[PDB]
Amino acid sequence: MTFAHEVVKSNVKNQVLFNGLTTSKLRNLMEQVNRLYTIAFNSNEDQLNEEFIDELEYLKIKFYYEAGREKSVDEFLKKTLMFPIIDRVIKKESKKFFLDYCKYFEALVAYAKYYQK
Amino acid sequence: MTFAHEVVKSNVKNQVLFNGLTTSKLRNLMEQVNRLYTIAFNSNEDQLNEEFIDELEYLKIKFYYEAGREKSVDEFLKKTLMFPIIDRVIKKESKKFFLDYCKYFEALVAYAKYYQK
Amino acid sequence: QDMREKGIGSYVDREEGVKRLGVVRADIDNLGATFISGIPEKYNSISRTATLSRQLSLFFKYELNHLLENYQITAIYSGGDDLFLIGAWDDIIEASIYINDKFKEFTLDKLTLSAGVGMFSGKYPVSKMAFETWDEFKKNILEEKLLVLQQGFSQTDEHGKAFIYKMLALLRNNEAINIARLAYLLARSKMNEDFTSKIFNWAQNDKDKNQLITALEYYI
Amino acid sequence: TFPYENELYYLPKPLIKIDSNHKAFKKLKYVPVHHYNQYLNGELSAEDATDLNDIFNIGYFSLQTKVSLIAQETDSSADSEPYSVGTFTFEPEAGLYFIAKGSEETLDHLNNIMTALQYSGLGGKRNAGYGQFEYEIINNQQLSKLLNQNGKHSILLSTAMAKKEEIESALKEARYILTKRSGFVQSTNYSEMLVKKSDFYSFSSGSVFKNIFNGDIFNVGHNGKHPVYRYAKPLWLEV
Amino acid sequence: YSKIKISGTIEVVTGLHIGGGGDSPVVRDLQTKLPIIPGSSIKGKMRNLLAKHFGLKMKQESHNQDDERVLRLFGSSEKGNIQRARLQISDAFFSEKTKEHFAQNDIAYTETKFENTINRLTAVANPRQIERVTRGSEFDFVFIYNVDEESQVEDDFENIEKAIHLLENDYLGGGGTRGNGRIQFKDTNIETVVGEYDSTNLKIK
Amino acid sequence: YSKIKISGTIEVVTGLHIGGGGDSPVVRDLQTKLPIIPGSSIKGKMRNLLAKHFGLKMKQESHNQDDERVLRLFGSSEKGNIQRARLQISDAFFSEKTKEHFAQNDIAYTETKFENTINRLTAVANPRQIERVTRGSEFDFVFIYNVDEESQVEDDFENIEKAIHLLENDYLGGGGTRGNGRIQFKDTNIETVVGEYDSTNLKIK
Amino acid sequence: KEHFAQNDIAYTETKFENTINRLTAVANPRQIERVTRGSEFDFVFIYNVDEESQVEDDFENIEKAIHLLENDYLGGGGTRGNGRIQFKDTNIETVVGEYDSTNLKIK
RNA sequence: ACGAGAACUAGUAAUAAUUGUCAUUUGCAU
Ligand SMILES: Nc1ncnc2c1ncn2[C@@H]1O[C@H](COP(=O)(O)OP(=O)(O)OP(=O)(O)O)[C@@H](O)[C@H]1O
Repeated sequence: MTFAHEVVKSNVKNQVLFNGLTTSKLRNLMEQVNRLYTIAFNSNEDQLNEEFIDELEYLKIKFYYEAGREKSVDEFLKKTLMFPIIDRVIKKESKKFFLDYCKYFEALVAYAKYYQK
Repeated sequence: MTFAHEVVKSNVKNQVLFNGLTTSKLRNLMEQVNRLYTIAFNSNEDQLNEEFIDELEYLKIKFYYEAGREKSVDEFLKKTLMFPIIDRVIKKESKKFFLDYCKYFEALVAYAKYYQK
Repeated sequence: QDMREKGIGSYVDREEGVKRLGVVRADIDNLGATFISGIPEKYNSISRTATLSRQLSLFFKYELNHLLENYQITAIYSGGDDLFLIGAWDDIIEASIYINDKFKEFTLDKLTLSAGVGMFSGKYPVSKMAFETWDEFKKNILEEKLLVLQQGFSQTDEHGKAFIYKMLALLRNNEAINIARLAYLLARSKMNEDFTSKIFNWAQNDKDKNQLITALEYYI
Repeated sequence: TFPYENELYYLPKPLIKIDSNHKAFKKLKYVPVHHYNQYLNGELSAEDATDLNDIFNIGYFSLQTKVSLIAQETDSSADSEPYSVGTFTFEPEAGLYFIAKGSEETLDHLNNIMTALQYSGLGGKRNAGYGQFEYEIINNQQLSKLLNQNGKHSILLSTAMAKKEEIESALKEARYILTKRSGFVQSTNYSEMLVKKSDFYSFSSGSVFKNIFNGDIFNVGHNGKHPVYRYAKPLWLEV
Repeated sequence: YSKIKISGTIEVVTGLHIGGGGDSPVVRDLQTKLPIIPGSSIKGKMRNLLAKHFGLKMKQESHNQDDERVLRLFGSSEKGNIQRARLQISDAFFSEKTKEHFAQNDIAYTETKFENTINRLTAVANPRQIERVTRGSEFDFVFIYNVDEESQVEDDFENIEKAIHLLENDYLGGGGTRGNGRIQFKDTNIETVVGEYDSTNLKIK
Repeated sequence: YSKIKISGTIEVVTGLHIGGGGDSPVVRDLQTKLPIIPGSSIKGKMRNLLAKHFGLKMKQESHNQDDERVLRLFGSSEKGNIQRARLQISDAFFSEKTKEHFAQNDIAYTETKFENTINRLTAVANPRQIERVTRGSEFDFVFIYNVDEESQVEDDFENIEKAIHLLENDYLGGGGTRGNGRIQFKDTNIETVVGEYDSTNLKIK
Repeated sequence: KEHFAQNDIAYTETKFENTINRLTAVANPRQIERVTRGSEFDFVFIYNVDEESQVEDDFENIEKAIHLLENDYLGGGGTRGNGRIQFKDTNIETVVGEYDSTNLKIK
C-alpha cells in the first residue's frame, strides 16, 4: 500500500510540512497508539473485547481533541484519512486490521520525521 | 552494483568513516535483516508470501526511519543505492534475489565493521 | 637416557606438534649424465671419472653422518643418489633444508636435488609409507611468512586451533565473499594492525595465499 | 586388465630392445593405443615420453583405516585392533577393460556370466563394500586393427607359462619378467589358514617372444577336495 | 533385548545460551538456521549434577571415576572395569508448534540483551552483548534406554527421574548464575519401540 | 546435596530504568512485550554492595578479586581456586496480579519522563526523554541455593539477609541518584526443593 | 547436493565441544566435525539367495536389524547425541534369475 | 577354485567460569 509514501511527498510545499507539522506535535498520539499496540498484542483472540472497543473510542476522542487543538494536525489527520480509517477499524472489530493500522500510522510518522526542518 | 559494495573503501576520508558511521548505529537494521533472512531461508518456494511483501514494506519503513535519525546512516543508505535495490527486490518477489540482497548487505556490514575508529 | 634402540614411537611421542612421522626421499637430478656424459671432450679418462665417483660416494657416506647430528633422525638407507631418512615431522623438514643447502655448497651449485617429505602417522607399516614418498620454500615460505605468523600467534593468545582452522575454512574455498568473511574474522581478532594487514594483503593474492596456507599448516 | 581414461585405451609396454637416457622409458609403464605402433618403431621421443607420462592421471591410491571390536571389547577392558586396507579410486571416466576371444557360443556364455558377476565383486574385501561394477561392450576400430596385424615378434598381453614339453624351444630369444603369483583358496578344506596354493611363476604381461607357445590351466592343487585352477594361456599381439 | 523411547518437549523459562560458536552467538542448525540444544549438554549436566548428588571424593574428583550406578547409566569404558553406556541422549530441535507461534505473532527467535561491567577503582564500564534464545521456545527431545539387564529397569528409571527433577532446578548453557537458561520438561512419554517389555509402570515427571 | 529455593516479589517503589535495550527504551521480553528485571542486574548489584560491606582495598579493587567469603558466596574460580557459584539468581517477570490490577484500573506500564539540562553561563536547555517502569508494579523472583557443605548454610543466609536489607535501602537500575530505582522485598518463601534439609529455622527479612 | 547448493549450505558442520575437570573446573575444548543434518545417502545391498527355503526368514532378520538401526546410531559419540539416521525409499528388485520378490518388505 | 576369508576409527567427556547498560546533567528563561 504505502500511500503514506506518496502522500508525504505530496505534502511538501513552499518550505512547510502540512503547513508546519512537527514531530513534537504528535507525541501524545504516538504514546496512546503504542499502549493500545501492546495491550492488543497481549490479547490472544482476534475478537476485540468491549473494553478494547472502548479504548478505540477514547482513541478516536483523542484524535479529535488534538485536531481541534492545532490546525496543522487537523490538516494531517484530514488528508491522511485517519478519521475514516479509525471509523472502519471500530466497525470491523478485528485485531489484525488494528495492527495493520498501527503499521500504516508508524510509516506516516516515520516519513514525517525523516522530512523535517 | 558491486561498486556499491566496494564504495565503502572509497569512503575512507580524513579519520572518520562515512562521516562518522559506526556499525553500532546499524543494530536495528541488522537485527531485522537477520530475522527475515532466517524466515525467508526456511521458506520452500521462490514466490514470497504477500505477508512477506508487507514485511519488506516494513523494511523500507525502518530504513527511512534510521536514515532520518542519523545523517551518517543517511549517507550510507543513499549513496550505496540501498533504497532502489530494496524497491527492486520488492518488485521481483523471488527468494534468490532476496538472498542476493542479503549477501550484499552482510558484505557491506562486515567490510564496514573492518574499519571503525 | 637409554642407549638401547627404541621403536618408531620414540619419535612419534614428541609434544612439539602433532605426534607424526617424517620421511624424506631425494635423487640427484643430473646424475645419469654426470657419470656418463661427465666433463666433455677433455677430462674423460678413467682417472677423472673415478675421482668424481669417489667424491660423490664419500659425500653421501660421511657428510650425511656429520650433517645430521643436531637432528632427531635415524639414517636408514643412504648412498649412491638415494636419500632415505625418517624421523619427527618438524625435524625432517629442517634437516632436509639444511642438507639441500649443504649439498649445493659441496657441488658448487652444479647439481640439483629433488626431494619429497610427507607426514605419516605412527605405527603404519613402513613398507607402505615408503611407496608413498628449494630456495623458494626456504626464503619465501619458511623465513618470512612462517616467522611473522609464529610471532603473531606468540604475541596474541587465545588463537587456538579453532581460530586457525576457521582461517583455513575461509581460505581453502577461494571465493570473494569468503575474503570479506576473513576480513571480518581478522577484525574480530586482537592482532596488531601490521599482522592483520599483512595477512589480508597476502590473502588477496593466489600465490601468496597458497604459500600462506602451507605456512600456517606448518604452524600446527 | 588394462586401464582406460575418457576416450584413450592403454596397453602395457613391450619389453623390446630399443637402441638409443634409459631413464624416461623406465618410469613409463603403459602406452596408449594411438602411439603404440610408434613405440614399436621408435617414433616416440623423450619429450613425448614425458608428455604421455604427464597425461597418465587415471586414478589415485589411498589407505582407509578401520577397527575391529569383535574382540574382548565386547567382554572387558581390551584394546581395539586397528587394521588397514588399500584401495584405488578411478576418476569419473576411468576403469579397466578386457580382451577375450573364442567361438561365438563361448562369448555368449561369457556375456551371461559377466552379467552375473557385475553385482558380485572383482577384488578383495568385496563383502565389506568394495568393488562393484557396470560393464559395456564397445567395438573400437583401432584396437581391432592392432590386434589383427601379422609380424615376426610377439607381445604377451596376459600371464602365461608354457607346458613342460614346449618351454625349451619357447625361450630361444626372449625378454621377460617372472612373478611369483600366490594366494589362498575359497572352500577347499576345513581351515582357510591351512590351505594355500602352491606358489606359481609365470611370465609377465609385457614379455616378447619369437616362437609362440600355447598354455594350459595348471593345477596348484594338493591336500584338497576339488581341483583348484590357475590360468596360463597367452593372448598374443603380433607385431 | 528391548529399547524404550522417552519423548517430550523442553520449554525455555528464561533465555538460554548454549552458544558453542564462540558476537557470542548460539548454536544453530545449518539446514534451518534455528537454535539447537546439543545432546552433549544434556548428558553432561545430568552427569555432573547426579554425580555431585552421591559421593564424590577428592580422589574421585581426580580421575572422573564416579558412583557405580551413575557410571552404569552413562557408561565409562575407560579403564579396567568397563561398562558400555546405557542411556542415549539425543539432541533437541526447535519445534514446529513454536515455529508457527512465533511466525504468526511476529516474534524474533533471538534477543540480544546488552550487558555491562563496572570494574572497581575506576568505575569505568565496558559493554558486551549476548544472544539468548527467546522464552516460550519449545524443543523436542528423544531419549533411548537399552535394557542390558532386566531386573535393573526400576532403579535406572528412578535415577533418571532424579536427573530430570534436579535439572529442572538448575541451568543449561552459560550465564546460569546470571539468570540465563532455566528449563522445564513437559508432556513426557514412555513407549516400548523395540522388544517385548512393558512400559506402563513407568513415569517421568 | 540439596537445593534451597528463595521466592518472593520486588515492589517497584519509585521508577525503575534498566534500559539495556537502548527514545531510550527499557529492557523488555519478546514473548509478552512486558518489561523484566534481568538477573545479571540483581546479581551485580548485590555483589557490589556485599563486597563493599566487607573489606575492599585498592589492590583488591584492581582486578575484581574480592573478599574470600563473598567470593565463596558468588564464586570466582579464577585464582587457581575451585569456586563455582553457590547462589543462583533468575530474572524477574512482570507478574499476573500487576497486569490484572493495571488493566482493571486503566493505568499504563511505562512512564515517559522528560528531562532537561541547563548549561552554565548559558541558561539554554537541552531536553531528554527517559522511559521508566511505572511505580507500584511488582515483579516475582526465584533464587536457588546449593549446599556444597553443611556447615556454612546459616552463615551464608545471614550474609544474604544483610544484602537484602542493603538492597531495600539502595537503588537498582539506572539514574538511581536522581530519584528512580528504590525497591522493596515482600513474600519471602524458603523451601528445600530437592534434598533432605529443613527450611524452618531459616529466615530472610 | 542440488538442494544444498541452491540454498547455499555447506556439506559439513563443525561442533565445538568442551570438557570439565573435577576439583579443577578448567575447561579443555575440542573440535569435532559432523555431517550436516538432512543429508541423504544412497545405498545398495545384495542378497545372494543360495537357499530358496530361507529367503523369508533372512528378510525377517534383516527387517529386524534395520528396525534396530533405525533406533540406534552410526559412528562415534552416539551416546553424546549424534548419528541418528532414517531409511526411506527402499525398493527390492530381482536382478539375476527368476525368483519373485514382489512380497518382500523393508522399512 | 579372486594374497583370499572373518573385522562398527569405536569408548570417556561441553562452551564452561567472574563480570550492574552504568557515572554526572533544573521542563528551563514572560
Ligand atoms: N656415484 C655413482 N656412480 C655411478 N652410478 C651411480 C652413482 N650413484 C648412483 N648411481 C646410479 O644411480 C642409480 C640410481 O637410480 P635412481 O633411479 O635412484 O636415479 P637416476 O636414474 O640415476 O637419476 P636421474 O633420473 O634423476 O638422473 C644406481 O642404481 C646407480 O646405477
